[PDB]
Amino acid sequence: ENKQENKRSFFDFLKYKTIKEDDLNDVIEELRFQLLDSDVSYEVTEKILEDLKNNLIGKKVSRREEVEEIVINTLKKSITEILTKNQKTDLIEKIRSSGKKPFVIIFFGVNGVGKTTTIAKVVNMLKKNNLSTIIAASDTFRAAAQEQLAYHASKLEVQLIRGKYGADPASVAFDAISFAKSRNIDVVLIDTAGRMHIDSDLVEELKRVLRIAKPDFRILILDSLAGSDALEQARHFENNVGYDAVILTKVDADAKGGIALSLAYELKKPVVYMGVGQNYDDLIPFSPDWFVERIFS
Ligand SMILES: Nc1nc2c(ncn2[C@@H]2O[C@H](COP(=O)(O)OP(=O)(O)O)[C@@H](O)[C@H]2O)c(=O)[nH]1
Repeated sequence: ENKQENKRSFFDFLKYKTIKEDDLNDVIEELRFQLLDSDVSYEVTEKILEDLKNNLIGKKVSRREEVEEIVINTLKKSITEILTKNQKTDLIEKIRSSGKKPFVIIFFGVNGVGKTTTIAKVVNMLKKNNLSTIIAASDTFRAAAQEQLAYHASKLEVQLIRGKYGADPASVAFDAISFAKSRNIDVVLIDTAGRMHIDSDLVEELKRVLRIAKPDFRILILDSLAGSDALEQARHFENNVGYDAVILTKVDADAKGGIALSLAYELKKPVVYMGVGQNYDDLIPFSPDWFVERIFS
């Protein structure tokens, strides 16, 4: 008798009321209050509310749950547009649906942003996806980074290619790529020179690594908490090197959700993964659900 109730459900159209702009006034102001409370910036708040008006005005609803369902689907869609720019995001399918014999990934970013840690996370995830990997340590003058990757490479049971201190960073990356060909390794991950500040020497070296290593995907690593410094790092790597995608680290330290969402709005490249902790598994695909849960209670 549950199919008899579903047939009855076809004849329930009289309770369906069309939403008028005037109907939205109060709830739009309450959503605004909560967004701003949850550290959502003004521009993102305005975009999100405008997308809510546009997705609601046409519609017919008969109860609060139907309204909530349009609101939630609209929120998840706006958040998706903010973070990914509606670009493809799955690195595994990127690698798998690609022709490249070893798939070469290069990583950019300044010091203390979490770059060596999320390379270990990327290694961890590709292992969980049955993809073999090696790391090329091409930050050859920051001997600290050499230690960090050496620990991770050992814990993760993965080969680390490294040179002498101060070695040609393009050699480390080139050698790692031939090593990966010879051993039929699926993916190469190249660490690049982390500094306190981008500068002219770093740019020339990155471009030399790029033209000699020929990577298939370039990822910038940004601290989701660093605000305008993060936007300044992204703009300088954009103008002088170019990259394809962003990984935001420390998103777990953004309690209310809006800080990383407000940063992403001003980024021009998609955010493809998010670091959410210090452990290897603390790497999640972009998820609108993450931001909806944090922003709203
Ligand atoms: N809470 C949190 N901490 C992180 C995350 N990613 C990195 N960190 C921490 O940030 C600090 C610096 O990271 P590290 O990989 O050494 O940065 P690097 O110098 O750029 O290579 C470390 O203590 C990391 O544990 C994250 O997603 N969440």
